[PDB]
Amino acid sequence: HMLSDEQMQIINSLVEAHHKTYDDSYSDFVRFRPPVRRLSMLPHLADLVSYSIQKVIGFAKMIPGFRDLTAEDQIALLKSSAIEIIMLRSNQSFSLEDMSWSCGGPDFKYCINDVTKAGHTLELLEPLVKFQVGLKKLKLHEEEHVLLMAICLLSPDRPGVQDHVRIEALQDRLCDVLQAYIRIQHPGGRLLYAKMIQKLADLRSLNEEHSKQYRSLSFQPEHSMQLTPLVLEVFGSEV
Amino acid sequence: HMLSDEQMQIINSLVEAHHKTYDDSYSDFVRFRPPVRRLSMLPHLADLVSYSIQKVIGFAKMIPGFRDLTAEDQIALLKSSAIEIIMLRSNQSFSLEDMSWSCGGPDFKYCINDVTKAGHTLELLEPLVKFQVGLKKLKLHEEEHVLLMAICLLSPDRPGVQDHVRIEALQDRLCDVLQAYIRIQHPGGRLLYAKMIQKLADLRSLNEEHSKQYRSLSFQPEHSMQLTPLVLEVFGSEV
Amino acid sequence: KHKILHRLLQ
Amino acid sequence: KHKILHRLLQ
Ligand SMILES: CCC(CC)(c1ccc(OCC(=O)NO)c(C)c1)c1ccc(OC[C@@H](O)C(C)(C)C)c(C)c1
Ligand SMILES: CCC(CC)(c1ccc(OCC(=O)NO)c(C)c1)c1ccc(OC[C@@H](O)C(C)(C)C)c(C)c1
Repeated sequence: HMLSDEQMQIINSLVEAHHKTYDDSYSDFVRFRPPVRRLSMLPHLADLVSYSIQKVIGFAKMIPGFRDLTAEDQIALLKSSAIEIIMLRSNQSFSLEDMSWSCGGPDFKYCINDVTKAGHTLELLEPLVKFQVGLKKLKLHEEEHVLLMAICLLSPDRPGVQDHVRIEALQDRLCDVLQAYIRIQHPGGRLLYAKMIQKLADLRSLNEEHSKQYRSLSFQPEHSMQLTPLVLEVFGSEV
Repeated sequence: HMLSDEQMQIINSLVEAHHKTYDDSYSDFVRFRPPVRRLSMLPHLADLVSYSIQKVIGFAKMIPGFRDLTAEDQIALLKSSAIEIIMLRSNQSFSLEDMSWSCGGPDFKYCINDVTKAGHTLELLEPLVKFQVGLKKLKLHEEEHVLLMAICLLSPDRPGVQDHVRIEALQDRLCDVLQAYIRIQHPGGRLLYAKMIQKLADLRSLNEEHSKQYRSLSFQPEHSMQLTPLVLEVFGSEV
Repeated sequence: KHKILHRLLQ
Repeated sequence: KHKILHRLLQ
């Protein structure tokens, strides 16, 4: 069997949107408040995360069907999935040799200890690193990686989602594409799809744990004041 | 004539509070989002200003009588005078040779053009530089400079001020101290006091113009998102 | 309010 | 709200 046009156009659109919103040179990191090794890494990681949110939004607006939803639904999907999309795109810089994220220079090489200095515990970081490694091992093609992100961001089962029917249809179509592609263009990817869908489940638990820890941080003004206006908006609960 | 104890203790308290909240090495500037020469200087100047607000608050809490006021009054005084206090403390780094503010390295040497890249017009910057130069020329002693800042921050004629009577008394006492000191310890300072009080009037106009221009900036989310949570709170109108 | 997100979503 | 200012004013 083979893939159809309006199915391959979807893959080309997503791949191009990812390239348009993911800087391989990481040349914007020098513009963030510098990293410093109470919670010394918060300023830098807050800027890193704020900047990633902007990228995720740019990516989302290019997912076919996303721009047609209501602003309320677009926001509901972004706010509830943003951290999961960030965690997925960060895998691109994850390294199985040092279990860290390397983004250009040694200054921008994040260890599990660095995130700790941003207010997080191993309760989150442990499962997170485990997730990164598991995903890194699936050796996804750029096409599957980008499809996984679009499928994640287009989940109708998120709090605040209104037009659950139209979003269910957009995500179903993205799922077919991923299934067809793995079956046709990924030699040895017999069990891949199920393992990918499994990764979305893992993300739900990480999202849940990240939200708790973030809530704790946002309730302490000496820490929340270190965050950016975009981070406070997206991770805030003032919907 | 000579100065009394509880009048000299006031001067020692203010001078010490200023030293405790004003870093002569400017070693914290490297922690701000780096300067970049639409509104390229906004990230850096927003961090500079956010950091100065924190210093002004630290200074205010050490002004005798300030910590006893109501939280509402302390906040009302801080929000309405913060920019004026920032402008006064920045004169310490102002240079009459280059009409710029020099804070350590060449990276942290601010020109009137830099502020322009933070969203401001000559409508403000012109009077501002003129103010800086006029004040720089008064060649104030550290004692008068610090007294001028405390007198400015303890002005009862600010919107939101409730206990206008107690604040009027705190500022009157600070004014006597400044008058006595100039008369007793400042050879040639016959006309100084009036020129200093004149500088507070000038600050009112700068504050007024700065507020307009800031309001314009805060209404555009692509710009307000570059600000910090503390700057948004202090310069915001959500009292 | 989400004014930043609205602006960014164009 | 001024939660940051309150915190900073101790
Ligand atoms: C340092 C590791 C990580 C991992 C997902 C990250 C985020 C974005 C990244 O960039 C990838 C990319 O494409 N960007 O456009 C890269 C490489 C890594 C992270 C960062 C901050 C964190 O904690 C942060 C949050 O909890 C706060 C600061 C409170 C909001 C947590 C829990 C994890
Ligand atoms: C670059 C000059 C200046 C002058 C008062 C400044 C502020 C604080 C400083 O540090 C002195 C000190 O002791 N700090 O603790 C120094 C040396 C200079 C400034 C900076 C930003 C500005 O515009 C900024 C605001 O309008 C925004 C960004 C929107 C809030 C304006 C109009 C002026």
